[PDB]
Amino acid sequence: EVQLVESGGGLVQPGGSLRLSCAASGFNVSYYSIHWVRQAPGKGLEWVASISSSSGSTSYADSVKGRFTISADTSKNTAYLQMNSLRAEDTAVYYCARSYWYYIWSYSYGNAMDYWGQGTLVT
Amino acid sequence: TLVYTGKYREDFEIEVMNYSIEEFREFKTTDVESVLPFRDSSTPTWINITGIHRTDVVQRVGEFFGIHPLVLEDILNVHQRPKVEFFENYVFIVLKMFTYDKNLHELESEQVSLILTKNCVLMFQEKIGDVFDPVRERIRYNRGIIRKKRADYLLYSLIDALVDDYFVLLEKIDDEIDVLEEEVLERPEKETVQRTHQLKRNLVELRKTIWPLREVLSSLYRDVPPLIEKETVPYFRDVYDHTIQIADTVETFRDIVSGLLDVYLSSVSNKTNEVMKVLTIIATIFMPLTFIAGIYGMNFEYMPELRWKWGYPVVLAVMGVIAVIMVVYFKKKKWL
Amino acid sequence: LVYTGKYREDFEIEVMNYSIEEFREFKTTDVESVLPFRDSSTPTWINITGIHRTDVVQRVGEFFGIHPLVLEDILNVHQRPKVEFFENYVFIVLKMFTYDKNLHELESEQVSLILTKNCVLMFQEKIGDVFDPVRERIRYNRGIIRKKRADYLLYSLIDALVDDYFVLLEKIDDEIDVLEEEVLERPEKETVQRTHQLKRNLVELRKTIWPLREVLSSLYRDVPPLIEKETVPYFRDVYDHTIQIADTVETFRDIVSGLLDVYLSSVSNKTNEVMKVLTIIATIFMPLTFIAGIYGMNFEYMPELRWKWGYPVVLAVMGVIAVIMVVYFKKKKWL
Amino acid sequence: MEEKRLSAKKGLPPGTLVYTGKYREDFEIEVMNYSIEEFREFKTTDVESVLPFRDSSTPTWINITGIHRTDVVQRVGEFFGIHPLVLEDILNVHQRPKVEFFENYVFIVLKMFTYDKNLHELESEQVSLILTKNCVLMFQEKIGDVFDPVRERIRYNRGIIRKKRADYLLYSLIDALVDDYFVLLEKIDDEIDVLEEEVLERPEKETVQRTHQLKRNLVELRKTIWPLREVLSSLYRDVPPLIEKETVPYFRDVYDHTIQIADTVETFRDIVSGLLDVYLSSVSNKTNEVMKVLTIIATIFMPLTFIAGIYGMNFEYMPELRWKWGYPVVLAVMGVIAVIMVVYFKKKKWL
Amino acid sequence: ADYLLYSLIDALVDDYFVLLEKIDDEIDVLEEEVLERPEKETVQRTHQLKRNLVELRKTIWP
Amino acid sequence: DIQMTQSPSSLSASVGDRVTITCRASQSVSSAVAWYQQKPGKAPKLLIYSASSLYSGVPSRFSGSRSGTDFTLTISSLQPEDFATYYCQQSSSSLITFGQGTKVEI
Ligand SMILES: [Mg+2]
Repeated sequence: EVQLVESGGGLVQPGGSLRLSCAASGFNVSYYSIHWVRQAPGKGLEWVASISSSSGSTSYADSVKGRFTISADTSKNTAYLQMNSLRAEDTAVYYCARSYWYYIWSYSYGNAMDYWGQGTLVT
Repeated sequence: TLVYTGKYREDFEIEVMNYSIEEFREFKTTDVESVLPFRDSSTPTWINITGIHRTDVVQRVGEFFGIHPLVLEDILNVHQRPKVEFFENYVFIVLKMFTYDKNLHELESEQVSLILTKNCVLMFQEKIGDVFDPVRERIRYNRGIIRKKRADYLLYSLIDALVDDYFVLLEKIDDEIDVLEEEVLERPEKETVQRTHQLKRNLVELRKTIWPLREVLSSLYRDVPPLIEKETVPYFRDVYDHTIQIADTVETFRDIVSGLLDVYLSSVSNKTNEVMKVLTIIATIFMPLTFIAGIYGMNFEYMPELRWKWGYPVVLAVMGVIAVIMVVYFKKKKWL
Repeated sequence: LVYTGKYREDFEIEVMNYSIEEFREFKTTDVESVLPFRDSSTPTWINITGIHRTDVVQRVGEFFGIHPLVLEDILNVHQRPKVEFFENYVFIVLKMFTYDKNLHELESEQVSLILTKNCVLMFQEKIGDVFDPVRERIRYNRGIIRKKRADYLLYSLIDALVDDYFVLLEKIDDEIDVLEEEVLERPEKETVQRTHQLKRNLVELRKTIWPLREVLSSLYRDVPPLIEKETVPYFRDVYDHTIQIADTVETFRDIVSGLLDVYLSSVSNKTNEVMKVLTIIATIFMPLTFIAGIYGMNFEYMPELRWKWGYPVVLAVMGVIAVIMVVYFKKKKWL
Repeated sequence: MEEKRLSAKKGLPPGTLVYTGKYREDFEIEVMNYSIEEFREFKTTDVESVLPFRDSSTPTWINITGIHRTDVVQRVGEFFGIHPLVLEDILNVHQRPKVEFFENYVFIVLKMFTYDKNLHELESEQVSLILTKNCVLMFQEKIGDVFDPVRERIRYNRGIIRKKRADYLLYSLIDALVDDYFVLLEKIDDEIDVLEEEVLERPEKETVQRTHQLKRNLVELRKTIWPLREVLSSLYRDVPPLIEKETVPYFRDVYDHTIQIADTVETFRDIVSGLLDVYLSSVSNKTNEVMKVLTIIATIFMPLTFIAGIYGMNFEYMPELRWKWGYPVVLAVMGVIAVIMVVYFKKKKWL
Repeated sequence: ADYLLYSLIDALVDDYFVLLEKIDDEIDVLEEEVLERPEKETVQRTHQLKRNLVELRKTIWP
Repeated sequence: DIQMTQSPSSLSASVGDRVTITCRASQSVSSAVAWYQQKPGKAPKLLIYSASSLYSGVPSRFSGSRSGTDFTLTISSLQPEDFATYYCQQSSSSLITFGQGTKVEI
């Protein structure tokens, strides 16, 4: 029932700007945190950004900090990833994932990404 | 009067910052008179005296800023519970930093006194090395909201950095607990017992430090004296809840570590039983054989000791018979 | 009335007047100054040292018009701490302890607190107390002790007692450090003597902390007209301090119990290792003892009549047996 | 849970009330009727001499000592309206402390303890209290109780007891009980002191009999004090209509005392559990010394006997080929190895 | 609905009684085993049962 | 920043065997380590969180453990469906970091 669908991929000229959107179904983005995970062609997974819709708090990877901008729309139940100053090193498959917080100790917490979107291609 | 109690007299240093909305300056000096007139600037300041062994500098800054000698001797004292004092012109707080070594398991403490006066914060430290680097980077790199607020927000940022270091020490202890639990699970030894006791004492010392810290932050976010300003109260509530987290974690860690060693302690003298098993089986099997070897080893030539039936094979046969009987009698009640 | 205390070494009368304007201290060994202080408007602190000379106690009791029952209770020593409320005054009974090096004992001497009008009366049998911080605060004009009334003086005295408890547990922690080192690498009988003595001392402190909590709660709840309000949070803070002290005492008890348990492990670990040494020696020398016994025979018809290097062969057999025994020991981790 | 009813006993006829304890020597009835102005005392043996005190307009304290006489218990209960099951509870001393609230009275079961030095045994006497109208009925088991301070307070008009009603009398009696409990625990503290000294110095076999006796006594004390704490909490919080709601804070004070006593009992249990372990440690130390002796002689001799048997050999060929008169050489070798072994043992401090 | 709250809480207390019966059975088996043949498994079970009892009392008093 | 070294970079084994992948963290990550299986051309699938807890719907073949700072993922008995790329993640910090990936191939 829980589904994540990405859109906004495709070819973009280097130094341009692109906007990825992630439609969420089966859950409300206001209750979960939404992640963007990047996989270069023939390379391992790389975390990009996370958004907590209710709080509005964001976190960006060092690679894309300053350039990228994550956001979510509570009314549309979708998450967005504004990508600016794109370079040839940024071409990869972009994934949209839903995570939940779990509990280790009173001081430490973690999160695990249950549901992933099929991904999009950005060059 | 005005005597230094701590053991840190290695070095002295002053590290002063001054930051505003658009103008920022930071300089390190060695003369107490240079950093004196900073109390009157509306720009928030941060005076840091790194060596408190030199009582002259502490006395000079106390007399110049007009703080009573009682808080000065409180600053000098190191064997003090963390506490906060409120007055008309300045608020005096006492904290304690911590340090852990992964190679050798010991925990070291160091007292830091915080004083807030108008747009100035005074921080007295015993030795070089602190946990306030993130606040320094936030000052020097145009980030956060540190330079848009007063000295109360600086007090917040320092205390928040301290509790963050507490979380880091908790992470290190978490790793130690996991490793020690695995060891005690499969490698019980005297060194493990000593390490467990050291962890217990470190944890109880941490807890004894934790309670006054929570008291201080509670008094900070609830008393709300006019010098702290009501804008920064929710931040102090946040770090109060962080202290709550720290206390809960140390409670759980103490429980785990104290409960680790009970089974191993009670599972002693069961090994003594195994040493019994071995010592008794060899004794019982081998004393009779040497005994009857001595019996037939009597040297007076008048025994029926002639060739007769082959003496050595018969003796070896009865050796085997006695040994087999001894083995058969044993293991009846699950020996060996 | 009959005296019960065991301290009669010294006597002293100590009174103090402090207020917003200025403070004056009076020291004397006679009662020529204590009597007029009752009518003083400013709050005052009357400290009496030594209940052995009951003349002064009964004189100040009759002067203040207090019931002889509280006089007897002040003269009493082995009574359990408690408080009594009266219309004109409040009766409060407390305890305090100390600790010294080379002597591991707990001694308790009573302090009886009488608060009435604007004067506070405290009775102590022996010279020496822990009310130094409040006296220093009064003298050097610190805090809000001068601006408030006698109820704040009572609160400050109780808080000073709490600070005394904190420093006493600090000293006990030092003793725990010493005993931990001794248990770690000096196991003897004096070790358990000291450990169990200190464990029982922690027991006594835990038993002590409960009536103090009870009397603090009694002050917290009723709020008699003698108390002039705006001090309830202070009593609540002292209550929280007592809770913290109790939990710290519990942790100290746990630490010393663990020390005792590890001592009893090291004992019988010694027996295990001694038995190990004896058993390894026995099982590596009794087989070869039997072997040497076999050949030490002398039969008329006996084998190996003449074989070259028979003694070297026997020595090789002994070496093989020793090697296999040592291999078994290395397998078992006994040595 | 179930409507109250007399139980059926196999060995007794259906309507039988039986005294369950073991004391049958003393019987007396003592009354202290008192008011604000006048009080009266008289001990008696006639039970009809105390019955007309049911309808007194002033507080009265009937104290029946000796409940082996089921006659007096049954007669008083029938005259005062006490239900037969409550009489069965009074006569049954193999019981735990409890409080029961009825429409017309309150029924309480309590326990007094006496600890005897030089014969380490703890004894229990059950006392039952019935508070009704203006009376307090006390059914004791034998002579000797803890209520002398209450008696002298009534006699000599000290305190505020005569200004109040029978509920304050029930207060006074329970408070005296709890004070004696404090006395009992200090006596047990002294016994722990002497037992600890003995087990640290001279660990005999009878000392562990004493430790187990102390442990069992402390278990009995806990099993008694916990229901007493529940009784005091119920008297403080459930506030039956027989207490006038003005004496409740006093019951709160007694409840706090019960809290303290229970805490002390638990801590004493911990101390005794530690003492047993210390005894085992001492005995293992003695056994360890015996081990050290056995091991050192075995180590320094048995290999030498092996070597002697190695040279105590009969052969036709001499592979030893003795040179330079080597019998003293072998003696010196054994002496040297023995000296080395004893030096090693001294280094390990076994000797 | 308050009576429904009662019904649920009473069911909870009843299953605590059932649990107590089970724990009594375990104590019985453990004491027979530890008095007939003591090993490391027996003492491990004893300590685990003691920890379980501590958890039960810390639950039952609140 | 947390660096996680997931070794070996590749693995060769047949069905029914027991294969383990370890993962070392640069410094202290408490227990927030998760494992993912990514068959080629598809999205990753969560196998284990908290370093030892199976996600729902995952077969009991996979297991995880932690001994201090190194985290091991173990398959009791392989299957034809178990040949994929396995990733190591830490969630101790707000900046999530992955491992380079281990491929299980015949
Ligand atoms: Mg011989």
